[PDB]
Amino acid sequence: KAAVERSKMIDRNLREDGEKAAREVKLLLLGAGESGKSTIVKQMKIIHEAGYSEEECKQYKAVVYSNTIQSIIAIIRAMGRLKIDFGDAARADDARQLFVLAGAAEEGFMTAELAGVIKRLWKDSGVQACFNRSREYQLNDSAAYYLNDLDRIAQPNYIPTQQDVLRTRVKTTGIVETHFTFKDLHFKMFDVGGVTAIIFCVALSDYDLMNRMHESMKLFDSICNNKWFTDTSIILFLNKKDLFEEKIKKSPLTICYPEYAGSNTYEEAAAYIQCQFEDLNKRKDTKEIYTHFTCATDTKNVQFVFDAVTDVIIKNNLKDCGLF
Ligand SMILES: Nc1nc2c(ncn2[C@@H]2O[C@H](COP(=O)(O)OP(=O)(O)O)[C@@H](O)[C@H]2O)c(=O)[nH]1
Ligand SMILES: [Mg+2]
Repeated sequence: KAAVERSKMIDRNLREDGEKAAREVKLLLLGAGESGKSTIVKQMKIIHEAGYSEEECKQYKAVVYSNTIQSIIAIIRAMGRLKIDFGDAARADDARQLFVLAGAAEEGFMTAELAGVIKRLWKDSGVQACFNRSREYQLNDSAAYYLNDLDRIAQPNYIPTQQDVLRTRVKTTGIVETHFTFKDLHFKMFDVGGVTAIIFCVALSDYDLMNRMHESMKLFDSICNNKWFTDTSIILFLNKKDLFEEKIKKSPLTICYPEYAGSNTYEEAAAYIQCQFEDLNKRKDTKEIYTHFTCATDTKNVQFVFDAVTDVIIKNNLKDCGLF
């Protein structure tokens, strides 16, 4: 039906070489910090261009190291604040050596010695107990990913994989613009860090950490209901569904929504959140919100969701997309 929709247009006929003209789509990426905006951008390069070559991935190695060192130090420092002891008291020396090694370098690095110290600390029961209470302090979301894969990351000849790259946390400053072609549509994607359609990202896992989820709702409320976006397709990405899935097992939605009375399961809890956001639409009869549960780090899921998102654009906004 999208193909049929496109086929009705007659504007290329008005241009001398219309069949060679580029139909443009301006896409804005919005959402609170750390909600996954920049990961969506990487997935576009991976899916619609080449993405990350081994040479490109090599440039992210010290970032992978930096992220790994920050995660462990965060957990170790939290133990102090939360009064949690080491499972085996021999680790207290490793905790100190962690600070000695990190305190003597300027940027991320990895040595056999450092790798040894981190692996022993990570495997400790008191450290694991502190990890399981991460909702109480600031800890990188990719902490377990890198930490559990230390052995591979620690090898002298390590070359970061695409997943290693997608998992990195690199704060964005300034507005970042990316161009890619999908289904013959020329997308100009803006990651407003620091309009045909808008993709609003939400970190579902921020619910049990004003409350973060509520601040995200506040931002979506204003964005979604803004007059400038009256003719823009509003897409909602309820992201980090993989992390939310593991969290909802032991953490209750009531921490975020006290009035929530449904069962504390993935199905009911996720459904509740979607309804909370879509209900902010003050024009439920004139505007439709397009919601997708995503895992921005999963290339396959993002390719699927973006395919669906593109069909909505073709069916809803093609007439407002110019030829260049
Ligand atoms: N597990 C998991 N991590 C994610 C997901 N989306 C993003 N991340 C990670 O969360 C962090 C922040 O994402 P990022 O794209 O930097 O957020 P931004 O601040 O919105 O640009 C990065 O370490 C990502 O790798 C997701 O769906 N699942
Ligand atoms: Mg970013």
